[PDB]
Amino acid sequence: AQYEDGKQYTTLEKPVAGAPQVLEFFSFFCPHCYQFEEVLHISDNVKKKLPEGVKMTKYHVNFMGGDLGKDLTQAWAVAMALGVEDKVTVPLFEGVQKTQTIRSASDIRDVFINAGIKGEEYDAAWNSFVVKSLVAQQEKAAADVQLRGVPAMFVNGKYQLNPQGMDTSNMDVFVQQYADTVKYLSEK
Amino acid sequence: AQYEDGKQYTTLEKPVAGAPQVLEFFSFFCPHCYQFEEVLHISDNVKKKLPEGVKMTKYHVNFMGGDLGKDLTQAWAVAMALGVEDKVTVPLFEGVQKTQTIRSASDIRDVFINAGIKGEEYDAAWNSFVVKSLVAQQEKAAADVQLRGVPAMFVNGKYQLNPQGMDTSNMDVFVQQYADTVKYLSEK
Repeated sequence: AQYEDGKQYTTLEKPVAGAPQVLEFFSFFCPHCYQFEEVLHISDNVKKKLPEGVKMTKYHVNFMGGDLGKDLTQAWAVAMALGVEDKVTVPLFEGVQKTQTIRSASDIRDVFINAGIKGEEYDAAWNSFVVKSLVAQQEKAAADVQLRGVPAMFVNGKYQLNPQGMDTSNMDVFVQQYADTVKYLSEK
Repeated sequence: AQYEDGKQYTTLEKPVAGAPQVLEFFSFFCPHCYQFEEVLHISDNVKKKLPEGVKMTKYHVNFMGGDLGKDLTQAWAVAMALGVEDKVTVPLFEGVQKTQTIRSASDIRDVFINAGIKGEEYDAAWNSFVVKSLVAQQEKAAADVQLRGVPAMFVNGKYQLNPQGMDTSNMDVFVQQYADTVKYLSEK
């Protein structure tokens, strides 16, 4: 409905150049990101309200989970390259945070194999040039907006969402407000 | 020379007389504290490696979260007086960091009642002087060590763990390295 800069969103002094239309950052170690995905379905609700020709991009960050977070960023690149994001997102969140079955990189491989991906294919993707590019692209994107925390969502590389300034008293209302704000800004 | 001052631990320039053997400080607002607790299980692992008769004390701090921060230090004192720590640690961490449904002192009270503590029993403890002394004790302890950040762990009032000098590629190895250092310092 009604939008106020500094309230439901903020503006970047340095508006990132070829930033994706809608860009989301997260970490598999991030508790609130897990809430966003499994309970609220923030990305799905945003997607439903996005106008024609607006795509969403989701990137993983290295700054949580120490050395393992970096491997998770590479595994996220593999998921995108193989297009199995929807098959592995929740299993990876659960593996790191719930069942705690992911304690090293080898455990990540097992999640993919369990989803029906051949190990040879995973290993080849992992060491691919497409994947090294995706990894660098992800790290660059985070650098560009000087990201310091997750979850985070940016629109046109110009605006940053601010759930802090949104009505969180009712979660169904909150989710729609977040989606409407993304829509409002994308057409701005 | 396998364990060095400045490496896996630091020696207090001002030792603390009568300080608990193993003293840990945390905050429900602190992110690495959520990691340390819910994913790494640092306390449990450290506990599993201590000699007999070596007791562990965990205290909450005031310096994060402002108003709610102090309310949580009082709530922790209530958990300690009632002996329900294991019942509320997880929902408090999740309430504050994952769902972000903990916004006032009544929200904290809801977690306890949901955990099985009777309202009358919680309210009585909340207002007690026993809880007041427990709050003072936590504050005095942070002051004795000039605590400026969390998570933190001190041994024999003389040393402070320094997890910065340990590999994080494997969580299990990190956890055992941390636990072995504590054991070492406790018998040092």
